[PDB]
Amino acid sequence: AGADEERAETARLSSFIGAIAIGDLVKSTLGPKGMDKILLSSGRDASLMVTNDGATILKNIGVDNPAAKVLVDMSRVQDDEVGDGTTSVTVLAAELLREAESLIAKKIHPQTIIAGWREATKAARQALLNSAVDHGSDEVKFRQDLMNIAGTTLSSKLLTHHKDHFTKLAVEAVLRLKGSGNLEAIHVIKKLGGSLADSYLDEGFLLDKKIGVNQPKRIENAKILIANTGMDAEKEKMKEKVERILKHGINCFINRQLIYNYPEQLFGAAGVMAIEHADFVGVERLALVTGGEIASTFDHPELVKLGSCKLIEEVMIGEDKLIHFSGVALGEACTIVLRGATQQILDEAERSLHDALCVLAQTVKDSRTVYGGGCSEMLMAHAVTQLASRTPGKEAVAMESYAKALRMLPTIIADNAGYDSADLVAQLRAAHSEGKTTAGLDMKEGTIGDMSVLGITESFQVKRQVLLSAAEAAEVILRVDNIIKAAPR
Amino acid sequence: AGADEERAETARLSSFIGAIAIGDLVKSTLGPKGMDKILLSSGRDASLMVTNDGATILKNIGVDNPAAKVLVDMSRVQDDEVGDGTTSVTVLAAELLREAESLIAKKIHPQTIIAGWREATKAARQALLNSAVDHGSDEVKFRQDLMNIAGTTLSSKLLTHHKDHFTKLAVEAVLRLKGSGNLEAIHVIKKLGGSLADSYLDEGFLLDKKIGVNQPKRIENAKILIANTGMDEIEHAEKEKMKEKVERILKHGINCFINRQLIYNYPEQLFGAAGVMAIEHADFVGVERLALVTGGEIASTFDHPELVKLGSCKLIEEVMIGEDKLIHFSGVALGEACTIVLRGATQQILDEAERSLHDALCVLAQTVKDSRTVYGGGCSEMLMAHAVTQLASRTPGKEAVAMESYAKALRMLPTIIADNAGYDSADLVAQLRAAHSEGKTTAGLDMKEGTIGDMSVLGITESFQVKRQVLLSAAEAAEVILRVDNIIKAAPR
Amino acid sequence: AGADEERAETARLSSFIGAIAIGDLVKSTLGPKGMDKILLSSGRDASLMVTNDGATILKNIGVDNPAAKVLVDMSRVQDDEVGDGTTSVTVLAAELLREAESLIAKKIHPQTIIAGWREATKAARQALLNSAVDHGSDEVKFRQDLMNIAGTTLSSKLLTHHKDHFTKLAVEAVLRLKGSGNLEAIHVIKKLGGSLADSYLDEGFLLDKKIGVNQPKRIENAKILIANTGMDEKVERILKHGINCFINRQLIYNYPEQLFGAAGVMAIEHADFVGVERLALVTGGEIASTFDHPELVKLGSCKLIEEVMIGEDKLIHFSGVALGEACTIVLRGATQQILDEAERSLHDALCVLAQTVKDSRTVYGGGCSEMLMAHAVTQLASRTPGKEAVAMESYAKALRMLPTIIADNAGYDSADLVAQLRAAHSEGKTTAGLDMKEGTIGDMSVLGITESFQVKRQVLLSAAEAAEVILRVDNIIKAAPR
Amino acid sequence: AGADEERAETARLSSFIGAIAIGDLVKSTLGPKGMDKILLSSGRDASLMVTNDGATILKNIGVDNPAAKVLVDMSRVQDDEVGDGTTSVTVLAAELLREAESLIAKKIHPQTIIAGWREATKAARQALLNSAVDHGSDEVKFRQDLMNIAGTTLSSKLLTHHKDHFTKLAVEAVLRLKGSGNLCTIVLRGATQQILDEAERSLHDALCVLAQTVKDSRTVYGGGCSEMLMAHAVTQLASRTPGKEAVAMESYAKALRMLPTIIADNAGYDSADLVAQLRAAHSEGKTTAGLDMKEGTIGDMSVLGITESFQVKRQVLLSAAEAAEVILRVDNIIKAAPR
Repeated sequence: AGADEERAETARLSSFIGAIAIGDLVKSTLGPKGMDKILLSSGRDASLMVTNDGATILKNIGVDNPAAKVLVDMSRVQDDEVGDGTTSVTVLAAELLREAESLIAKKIHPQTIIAGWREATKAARQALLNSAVDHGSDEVKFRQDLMNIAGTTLSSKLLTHHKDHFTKLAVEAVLRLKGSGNLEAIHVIKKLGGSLADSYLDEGFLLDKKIGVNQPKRIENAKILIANTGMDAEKEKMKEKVERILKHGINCFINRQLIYNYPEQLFGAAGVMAIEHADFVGVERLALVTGGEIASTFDHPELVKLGSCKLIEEVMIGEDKLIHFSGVALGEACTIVLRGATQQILDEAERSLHDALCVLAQTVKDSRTVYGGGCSEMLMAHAVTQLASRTPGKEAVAMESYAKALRMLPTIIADNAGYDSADLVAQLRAAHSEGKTTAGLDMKEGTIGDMSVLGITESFQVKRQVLLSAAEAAEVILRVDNIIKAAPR
Repeated sequence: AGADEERAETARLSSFIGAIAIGDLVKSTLGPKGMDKILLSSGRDASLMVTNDGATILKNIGVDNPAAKVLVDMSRVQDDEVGDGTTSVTVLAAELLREAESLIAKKIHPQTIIAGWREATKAARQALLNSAVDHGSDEVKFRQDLMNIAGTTLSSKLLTHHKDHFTKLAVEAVLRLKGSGNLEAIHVIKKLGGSLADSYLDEGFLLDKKIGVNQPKRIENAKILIANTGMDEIEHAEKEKMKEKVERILKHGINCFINRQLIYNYPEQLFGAAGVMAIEHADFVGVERLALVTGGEIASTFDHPELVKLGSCKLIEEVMIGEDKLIHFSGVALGEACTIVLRGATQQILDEAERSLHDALCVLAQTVKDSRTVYGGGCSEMLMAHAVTQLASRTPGKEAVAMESYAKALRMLPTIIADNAGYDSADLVAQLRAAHSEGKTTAGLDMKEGTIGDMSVLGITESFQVKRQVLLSAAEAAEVILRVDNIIKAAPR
Repeated sequence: AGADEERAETARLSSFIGAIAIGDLVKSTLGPKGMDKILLSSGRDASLMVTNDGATILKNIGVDNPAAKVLVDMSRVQDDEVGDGTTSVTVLAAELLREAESLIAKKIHPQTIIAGWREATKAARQALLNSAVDHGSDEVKFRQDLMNIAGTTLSSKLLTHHKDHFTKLAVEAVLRLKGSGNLEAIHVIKKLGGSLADSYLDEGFLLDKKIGVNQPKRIENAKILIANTGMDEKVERILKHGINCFINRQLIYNYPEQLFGAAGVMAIEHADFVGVERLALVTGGEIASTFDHPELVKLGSCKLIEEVMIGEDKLIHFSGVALGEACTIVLRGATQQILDEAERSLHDALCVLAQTVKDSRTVYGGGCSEMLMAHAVTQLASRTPGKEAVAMESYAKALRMLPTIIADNAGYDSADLVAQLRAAHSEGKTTAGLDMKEGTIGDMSVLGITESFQVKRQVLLSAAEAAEVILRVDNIIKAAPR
Repeated sequence: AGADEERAETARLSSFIGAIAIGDLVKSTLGPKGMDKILLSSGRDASLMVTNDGATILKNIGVDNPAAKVLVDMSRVQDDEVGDGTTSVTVLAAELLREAESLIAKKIHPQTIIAGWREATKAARQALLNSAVDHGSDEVKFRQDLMNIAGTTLSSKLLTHHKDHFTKLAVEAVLRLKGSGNLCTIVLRGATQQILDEAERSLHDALCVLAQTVKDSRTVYGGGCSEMLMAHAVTQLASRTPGKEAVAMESYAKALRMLPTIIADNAGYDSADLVAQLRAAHSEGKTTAGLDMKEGTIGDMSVLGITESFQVKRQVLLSAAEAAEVILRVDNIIKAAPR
């Protein structure tokens, strides 16, 4: 075992230290004034690596004994099925830990303070609910689809000089997949070969493989075959495969594993295009697209198999050969595909398309967003301060401490702008109090202005996940009983 | 230089340390201000686990060299006879060891001390189950059906602001469950909006699942099918799996199919045309209880229908719950098994109700079996303390010495309840003892008040087994530690 | 390593330390309220072993350089010709050494002090002089066989609620074990089925194995064959012998198995070697080699061998045996922690009872022998010559501690007990002794506690006689390499 | 430590120290009250062993670095022709070394002193005449067959209480051994191993003494009677010889005095009270009178019947001078290159 045993105030402190270290590095990364960062490390890194996105660097390395790594791990789940935009979820969570020093003065027990979280719901819910922020997102929508939040996600990243346009393309992908929950079957690739727009949109799925030097280049009214088992007396295997194949009219074969050489000669003459070691992730997503099939042994063809017969072909779009799957009857799942100029910046586009894709799917379906530039946060602060006075006995302590926390956010945005935040903090406060949700910190202005004109909106999901996760972590470690061994691993 | 052997006083200490280590962690769990805790481990442990229940976490891990794992193992037999109540059995065992420091100055004989346990054989029979306390817990009971023990188990959870009313309902469910076939038949769900009352009772089982958009709205004279295995010549075989399902199905009159896992697409089309309602990926916890409810079935392969399946036949439908529509299973022949649905007042988790469901009836099965109870909130505890003082005096010489020390132990329990409250502990002890001394069994510790109050009004009462089984548990593993005094030799320095 | 060099004062001290260390552990063990203990070691030891019987743990372990193991080794000789009842032999010998401190003060000739050992024969008289005990034990004894001393060995042990019946069974084992066949061939095991009797007695040797489902039910005028080499020609000369049963210690070849069934011969697969070695003594033996082994080279006793269902499982019984030296008992029981401990008691019971029959004498237990013994010896130190007397009087006060230990483990006050105890014994009642349940003094005979006369004789012969050599020795015991 | 190489004053000491170390264990062996002594060893040794006879235990093992094992080896050849009585050859040989402390102060040729051994031949002849020898014997002999010297050999042994009886038994064995043949089976009681075979070698000594008693035709009074008489006469002898002869004469004579002292002490009576009375009776002319240990004084040895074989006394006298003589003449036992 390891047996590192935590005692009262020396338990709370480890959580406290982890939060402060993360906040300074992540703070400069936010929005339009976001910045790239580089890292050099001990062990096997041997050099300085630069990642604009905070989440990618945190998972790669677990530097020291206090455990902040687990808090870090959670952000990815957010990133794959929602996620990023700007990194603020970690920052807000960290700031709530500072107040705990104040809490020892209270000196009862942390759990009584925990009442703040029920009220975190009441104070915050009013805050998200202070309204405007979201235009409404009617459904698909002609121009509100983008030139908003995806563009800002890109803003912290340099590729935005010509990649603002790439971001615009991504919303089209989310609109066609709306309904039945969210994200499944979305993938993106980039091709070396320049164009001003830097992109091509495929109505189907993009795969990078070829059967061999021989085989028909284009297939029509294609049938798709997926096998759980590889192709690998021998002639009898050859004979079974040919007999079943001709009747179906099979135009393409996709198998997720190693493929045997004998069938390959047959596929070329037959007029059937096969793919060696096709990636499973593409196949499962593809299956929703083609209606799928139950993949068994060679008995698999015809009815137990369901293929989509619109158009499959391998297309030279520039340099590297790719295969285009097109014509999804289901309509539920689609891809996108990207082009470039042949630059380091282009590979960065790959980095941010994922960033763009996740935000919009959630933005459209949740039917909510918040005003950026701290508009939502200052307004939230004004509403919460009166709330503490309103609440009774056990209610009126937890909520009050939470309320002053919101004050710091306006201050952080003003400084990164460069203007004096002291003037800024209450000049800002007066505008939110007045009733303009659209008003907030304008970094470009240097004072306060209209956020809505700017076009910065934050996904409603990015804001709820951050606030709930912020202190749940704080309360769990202090409580910890009979800790066992050590190290997250 | 190795051996790992130790001298008289030191040997006693290794056992002594184990009791103190466990007591502080279990300490936070007790009473209304109880806390949830997390653990991390290496070596066939996946991730952090948090267990509200003290017994579950102790069973899973053999943490270190000191002896205490066997002490821990015993609590499970207790969590069979009755259950968790509120964890406290482990705490009492630990305090037994503190006096031992005093015992060095006892100046007589440690083996002689062992005779106290012999005394305890007839002492766990005296103070325990032979004192005053309440007049309650025989079958049914109208006024004291609840407004009792559910509230104390519930006390550890802060939701008790409205939750205590929720706990009131729980015994009505227990009364119907009494009979043959111990326990597993109860399910509960929470809702996102509602009234001051905060909860409703439904005649049948509550579920939030649907086969698909298509299928008949309602079924009568319903037959229920439960399958362990999912629905998920070979090309023809799919047609045949489809054929076996319909052939067996039509003769029975199959009204509803419930499967605990993923369901194959081919059957779905069949069920819609047939007029059969099925549930995809229904969770296991609802299923085991439902089986007890219907009359059971043997869940095997597709042969599962007809005789091997027993199905109740009143009404299965999706219906009326205030804001959310759920599928109601009702009119079951057993009647032993029934459901308290509840609805949510609206606080963050409110998933609390699912945990409280389990809490409500397991304790109660023993309630009919014991025909007896005690008053919770430490009411019994101060009363026993005042009463046990007399008991030590009753037994002469050797017999009294083990018994009086035990009596002062009861004093701490009132204090621990006070401690989680946030009120000053010293004040609490004075006020508490006088009320009990007077002769009023109902009076107890009111934590919100900070003083003593009527326990019955809040509720909190304890089942008779929870109070007789626990002391025996306290005396577990502790006895193996010091009844035998032999650890061997010394080889200088 | 050579011979360890110690002289005068220092040499004596090493002997002195060994006796005190052993006495404290053995002390809690004695009597009805004795204690079970657990020991942990390293190297060739697995985990924890618990033995109520003091002799078993001492034989197993020779932990360190100081002298004591040869003394310990001797107790086994004591067991063969009695040894047990309850452990007490080690305790009395140890207290002998405390007096040696007073010896330096005498400052003359420690060897003349040895003459006190001459007085040891008087001790053999006097220690047991203290009033009459028993006198019959004719041989076999239909009623006087048990229901006294065996129970006492068991009383310390937890199992006594039903065990006392099992102990009773053990005398039967001793009766067949009398004479000089050596102390060998006694086999005991426990079984899962439950009954009030809690045990069974078999006239022969028990083995738990079967050839296979096919084969005859029983054999008569049986011939027994044991082979060293595995089965992995047989029928033609097997028929000649008339072979009724074959026992092999290892894996058995399948082909002969079909043949044995038709012939009418029952064979045993993977028979344990330990059972086999004893069996050879039993049947006159044979010489085991290759398949040439049958006929005259093989000797087989011919009573009858059969397989009998005990009640819960199938067992095979070997009985008769012309030679007669070796016999077996098969035990079974109610199924308790207490049943497992039945193993503890039979080993103890066989030896206690075996000497009960040929000892001719027993003593009153519960400290009765010890208090009275103290009273008689005190008068004599004054009567005997000076220095030998000095050793003799000190020895007398040693007996005092035993009364104190028995009362103390019962939870009653040791001080009060000593005063009242001595007056009873002093008066002249042989029967009166310490009643732990009572907390005072009472009649030992009603309890039924008695001790074998020789258990008492070799606790003191080792303390005495041999102790002539203790001061004499100078350099003691170790190992026995490889 | 740091490489040992001892010379003159401390080199002499190593021979000296070996003799004193051996003497303490063996001294208790002599006289009617003696110590049985048992030894247990490591490496192919199984149990504690008991051997009263000093000579064999020394033969069995070579315990330490100082020289003495070769001296020890020699005592066995003594055993072959006579052997025991009591083990006095090793202690008396060692006895001569204590006096050497006096010699350093003498500071005049230690070597001249050594020549005394040559003159010990004169001392050996002195011992004859002095010895106090009886008549009797009469071949076979109904009552004087034993309860004598064997008893003396065994007096020392603790087991004298029971054993003096079986010492008596051994002369019966010697009576059957007489007649045309020179030098049946007897069973003893003991511990267990090879060391038990020590008894065969150790009791070799008892058989021979008795055998000599039947064909010696001569024996001497036991219980120390022989020793005091010889002592009174030898004092005269130094005075009776020329000064070169006399120095090795007179020193040898006082050695005899210690034997009376050891005999009386083990009895249980004051050691020196006995010395006064003992000398007076021998001086008078009664060869029969000697040390009566149970009495604590002096008495008639003949009534006791205790007698020592003429051969035991004859050979010891010759053997003591020859064994002691070689040690002074020879170096320190080492040198000659390659270690």
